Amino acid sequence: MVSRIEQRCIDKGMKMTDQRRVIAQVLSDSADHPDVEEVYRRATAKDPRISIATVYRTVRLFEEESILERHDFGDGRARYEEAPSEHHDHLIDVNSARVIEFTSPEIEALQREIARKHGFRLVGHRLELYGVPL
Amino acid sequence: MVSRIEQRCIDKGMKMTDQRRVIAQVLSDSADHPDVEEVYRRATAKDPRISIATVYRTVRLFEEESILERHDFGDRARYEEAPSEHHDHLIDVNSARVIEFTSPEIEALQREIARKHGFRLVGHRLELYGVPLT
DNA sequence: TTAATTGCAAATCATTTGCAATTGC
DNA sequence: GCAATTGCAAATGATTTGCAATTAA
Ligand SMILES: [Mn+2]
Ligand SMILES: [Mn+2]
Ligand SMILES: [Mn+2]
Ligand SMILES: [Mn+2]
Repeated sequence: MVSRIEQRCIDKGMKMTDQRRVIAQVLSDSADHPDVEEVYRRATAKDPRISIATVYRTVRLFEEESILERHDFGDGRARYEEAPSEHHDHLIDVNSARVIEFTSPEIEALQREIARKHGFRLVGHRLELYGVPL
Repeated sequence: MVSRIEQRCIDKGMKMTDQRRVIAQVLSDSADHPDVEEVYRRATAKDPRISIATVYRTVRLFEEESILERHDFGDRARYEEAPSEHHDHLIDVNSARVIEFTSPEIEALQREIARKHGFRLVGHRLELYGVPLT
């Protein structure tokens, strides 16, 4: 039983250490959007072998190899998730900072349209919605 | 002698100083979303009687009184004078240029998304990243 | 075998701040 | 004068890195 992230690391050629074994596990099982501090605590939980730097290094390695997506919702720290199958954007509840994920290709179309109407091709974007519940 | 951002500061009731008049002058001149370091380089141009540690306190204070709006783009805080109309940003991954835009449809699809998710939309961030069309 | 990974300081990068000097109003 | 405001320079917090030992292939 290898985590979906672990499998991707193997197929990419990466050396599989004990600490990389767990950090992959952690981020394959994380439903939310943990920060480096939290990915550490969760990894350090499943085995006290890992250090902080290893987690910083490993999460940067993964993001560079398109395994994780980085996020800077604006908390002073960077947050990560396992690269999903299809692109989604993020709805953030300004009351609890819990996160809802949405799609809407209609916006995605309009974005490309807006980029084209300025001389540009769209290489990347970032859409955060902030809202209170009813 | 007087600047638009300096007059907004005299009306708000702040103690006007040589540097704070210069920074108010520099920020009135620019329209390129300059970050703190850049504002420093453009500030000393008018009067070098300013140090780096104050540019922060000024740029932060201005943001407090709502003179400035803050953008933590996808990488160093950049700033601009509080626009009269809301807009998003198209950032050039090819150069320093940054393009301002409004798409009422997007703003409206945003609202529909918050609504159908049982949210009152209280804010949003949008940034598009483009290369010149090849 | 042997090049990549780890762990731990020490070192950044951007921003904040403690405090002695020093303005403004 | 007096409360507010500058200026270093030393703290800051989240991130990176240099280096010697370890470890995966
Ligand atoms: Mn999107
Ligand atoms: Mn997500
Ligand atoms: Mn918008
Ligand atoms: Mn703008």
